[PDB]
Amino acid sequence: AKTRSSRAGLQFPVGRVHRLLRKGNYSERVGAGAPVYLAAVLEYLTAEILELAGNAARDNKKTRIIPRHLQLAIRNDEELNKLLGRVTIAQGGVLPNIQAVLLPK
Amino acid sequence: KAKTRSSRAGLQFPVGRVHRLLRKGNYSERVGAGAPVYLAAVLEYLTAEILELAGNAARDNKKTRIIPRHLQLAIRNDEELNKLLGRVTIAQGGVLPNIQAVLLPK
Amino acid sequence: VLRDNIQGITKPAIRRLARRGGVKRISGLIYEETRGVLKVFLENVIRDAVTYTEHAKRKTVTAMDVVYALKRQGRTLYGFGG
Amino acid sequence: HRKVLRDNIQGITKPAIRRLARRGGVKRISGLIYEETRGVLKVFLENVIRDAVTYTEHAKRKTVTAMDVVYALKRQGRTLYGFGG
Amino acid sequence: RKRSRKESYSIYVYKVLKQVHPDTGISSKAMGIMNSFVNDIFERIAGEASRLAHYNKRSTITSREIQTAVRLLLPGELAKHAVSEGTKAVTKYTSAK
Amino acid sequence: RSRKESYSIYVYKVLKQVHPDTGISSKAMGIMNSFVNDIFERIAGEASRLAHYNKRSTITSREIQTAVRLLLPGELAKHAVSEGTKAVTKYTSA
Amino acid sequence: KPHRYRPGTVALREIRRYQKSTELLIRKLPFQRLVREIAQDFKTDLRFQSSAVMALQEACEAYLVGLFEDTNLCAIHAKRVTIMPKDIQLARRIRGERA
Amino acid sequence: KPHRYRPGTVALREIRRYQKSTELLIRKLPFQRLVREIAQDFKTDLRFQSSAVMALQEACEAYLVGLFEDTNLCAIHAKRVTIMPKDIQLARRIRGERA
DNA sequence: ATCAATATCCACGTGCCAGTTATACCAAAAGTGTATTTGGAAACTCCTAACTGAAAAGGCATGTTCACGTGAATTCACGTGAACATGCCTTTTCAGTTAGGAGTTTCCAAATACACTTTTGGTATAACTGGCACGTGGATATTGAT
DNA sequence: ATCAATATCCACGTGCCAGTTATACCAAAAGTGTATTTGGAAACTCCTAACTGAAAAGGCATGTTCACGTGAATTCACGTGAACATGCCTTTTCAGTTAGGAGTTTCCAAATACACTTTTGGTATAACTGGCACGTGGATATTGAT
Ligand SMILES: [Mn+2]
Ligand SMILES: [Mn+2]
Ligand SMILES: [Mn+2]
Ligand SMILES: [Mn+2]
Repeated sequence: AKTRSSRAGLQFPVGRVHRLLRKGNYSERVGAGAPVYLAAVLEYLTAEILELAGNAARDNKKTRIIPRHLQLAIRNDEELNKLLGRVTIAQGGVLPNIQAVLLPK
Repeated sequence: KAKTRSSRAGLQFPVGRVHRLLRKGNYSERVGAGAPVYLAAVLEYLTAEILELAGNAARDNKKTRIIPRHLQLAIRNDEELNKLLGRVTIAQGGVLPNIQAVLLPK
Repeated sequence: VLRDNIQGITKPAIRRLARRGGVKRISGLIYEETRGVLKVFLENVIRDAVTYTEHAKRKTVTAMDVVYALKRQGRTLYGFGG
Repeated sequence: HRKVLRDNIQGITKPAIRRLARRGGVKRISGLIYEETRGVLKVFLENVIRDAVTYTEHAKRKTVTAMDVVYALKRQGRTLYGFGG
Repeated sequence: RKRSRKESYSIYVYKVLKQVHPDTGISSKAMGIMNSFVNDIFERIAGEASRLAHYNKRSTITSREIQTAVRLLLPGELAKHAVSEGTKAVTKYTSAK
Repeated sequence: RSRKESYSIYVYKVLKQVHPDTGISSKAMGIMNSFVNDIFERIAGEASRLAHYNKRSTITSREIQTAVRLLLPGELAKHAVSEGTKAVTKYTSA
Repeated sequence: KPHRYRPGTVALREIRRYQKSTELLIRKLPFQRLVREIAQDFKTDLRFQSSAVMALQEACEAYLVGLFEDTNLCAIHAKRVTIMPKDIQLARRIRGERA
Repeated sequence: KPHRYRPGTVALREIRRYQKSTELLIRKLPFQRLVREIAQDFKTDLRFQSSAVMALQEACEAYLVGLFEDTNLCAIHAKRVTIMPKDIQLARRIRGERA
């Protein structure tokens, strides 16, 4: 009696991802390798964002990740910024950027 | 006597085929009988709206046969059809004649 | 005092938005142009959200209706469910 | 058995780039434009072909089909009519 | 072996053309464009209907879903006439059975 | 008599796996909840069209992989395909 | 006697202040009344979740801020520092929203 | 004695000429080589339907003509009539391709 | 204004191929009719959270002074357009070779389908606390006038 | 350059709420175990169309010369946003009453699911012709030199 998530070495629920594949009308049949594979990719991507966001939280000397930290983690990583270029982060803010020609001296 | 559902609904587009592709496409588990009829009527109307504006463009060019250029002139000159097909490209379509005014001489 | 609702977006508020966008100098005619753009945007989104609300046979526009509406415009939004 | 292929972006000649700019309603063209245009065209072509070939691999095929190109363009947001559905 | 039947909308585009312009023909290229248009508009509407029924936990795509999809996807005046043509074909289909 | 699913449990577990001394606010937790659902939708959708284009009735792990290549930029694609194939091999042998 | 910063310094001060922060810049109540007026012209007697109004404020402010970024680029492209209505209209025509 | 049109007359003549037509402006054989080269250096031993190359050439020229239109707007916005690489870069930045 | 030089619009006349037509083949859908399953409209009732109201706080509007950025004007160097001579590389049309796409058949590993058992995730009340917003003084940095 | 006005961090301490924690149900999934169905991987062969090549022709590409008009550089005047102080009104922050979201449950019109019949759409070969591409000269419009 073991869940498929531990049998695959993941923290994300493989059984649920299998259920959402069936009830989402994506196709009539779902092999068991698909929810495991998809659950692995969702956990990996989640970890990559949480890592960079945590570093942003420490660099502002905070211990808890707020949306601002997630925004700084995404808009500063090139590939994450490409994946979510058409996404708006609530309570995210903008990256500090002043065009050089506006500066004095 | 058998009569097709397309004549039963007074349409020129195939209602039965539109029903099959709705099931075959995994858009939902069940499909009522109104959805294939309704959608078939919409596709036929939009087809008619484009062929009306295209044939006029073909006639203005002294041609008796529609070519993709006429379809391009039809879509790009009708605001609502142009908004519906903004991110679309017509093969062998061309562009509308447009010269920015500041480039003209004198 | 009577004034339109589009004027509730006050000139210091539009100025604050431009400052977050890195703008240094703002012409006067911008403030009316910005209000017009802000209205066109809100009109397109709410019309789609309301269309979702009617189809659910509801009378309360929900946060998911607006999220699905923004998602339809290509303006995806994270952090309000779904 | 085939000749090696290299530096084919130079086949996109300066007159051909000028014609595309004329149809775009451009009257005067700086000299530095033609290389910048080649750079843009190459990035575009790479992105659509990369996706087109990926569909071809998944189908276990050795022939890139026009449908693979259409799917490629569609998922880039460049929907194209006239080469199959 | 006989090659498979490659379906298209060539017949029905040609019918609708003869209704609208009875003395105008169409080239195979333009007919190819029209085939791409019908299939494109089909997948936008049917897809938007699929998401619509899913947001409301419904397992059926009814003509009510197709209509709300049309309201969301078509621009103003084109949506008005399209909803009209759709409703007429639906009620006429109902009364004839 | 109501139940709202989310991914907050597993996002928090993964958070503790990478930053054992870091918490996460509720707003930031809702953002991660949207990100998991969006990325699921894009992958599952692209996989669905892949199965359809080739007249297939099953979404297999091979489809999810091809969808990952098309959706994820370069290096993110390489590591995502790896972690995916790693978890599938481990699931099959066990 | 009165100390006055030269024109442009307070602005650059506001830029660093408002790019560092995250809060909403439009006031809630003017925005919420603007939403209900717009919603009324589509469907009468509508009620809104508090979260639904907030989701619209986050979405529209994010849209206008990103539009000022592209607007500012057009102004700098014309050897100016002042954003003008023709800058916004160029940025919206090239995005594809208008024309 | 010899007749010379002034600089710009034959340009505007061509603009009208090439906006009236629809045939492809890039050469067929150079374009097919370019496509095969790019495809080769991603995956080896690939064959192409003739239509597949035509589809790519259709989308490519369509993409560049559109990009030139937005480029032409950027130069006119800066009080010029000559398009320059910084125009193209501004067009692709606001579009979101270059960001 | 006059003028010639050049390109362009337009009707005419020409063969050829693409488009239209008609025949039959026909398997592949689509329609018909039966019995079967089930979703979701309809009552009903429960209960979040959306609206209404009244009272307190700091951000908005107005008006004044001026610094500087914008547009208009003028110059000049040179880079880009226009023309032509030169000839190469693409276009065109045909032919035959075979890779590989695509059809058909067989058949098994892997999917779904039920009933059944096990536990995990979500909710809720109650509890808990330390991380962060916020206030402060006081030291440094910046900015602008002399 | 020396200063003075103003903004800006920085280190420390403060209460408070949202975050973390834990406990208890428990229905809802998820897992298990069985019987059942089936898609699609594998053989094979058919045959479309992609690749290859030869050879001739002229439509364009290349590169040079040369002049002109555009872009960049520089000046300059004035008018419009920025800065700032002030006066105050709208926004912000809290309470208790029901609209409507959302749950539960019944049951009927409507959906799927089978088998069977019927015909519509697609392929094909033969057939057909007029629409359209191409080539031509000629009348007209435009352009640039004068
Ligand atoms: Mn190579
Ligand atoms: Mn072979
Ligand atoms: Mn000049
Ligand atoms: Mn038939």
